[PDB]
Formats: sequence, structure tokens, C-alpha cells
Amino acid sequence: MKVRASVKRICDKCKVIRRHGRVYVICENPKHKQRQG
Ligand SMILES: [Zn+2]
Repeated sequence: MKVRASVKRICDKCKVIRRHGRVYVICENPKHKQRQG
């Protein structure tokens, strides 16, 4: 797991989750489901 991707929410309905020093990106839009690292 290498944290180095712009996971910042893409659209307005995106949402970022905070995890063990890591982060996530869930959203209604499937193209926005990402993960920090
Ligand atoms: Zn989104």
C-alpha cells in the first residue's frame, strides 16, 4: 500500500473515509471509488 494518489473526492457527492494513516473514497458514482494508496 503506497499512499501517493489524489484520492480527494472527485464530484460533489463523493466522500473520503479516514483509516489507519490511510484514507478512502466512496461515492454513488462508481468511477470515484478509490483508496488513498
Ligand atoms: Zn463522486
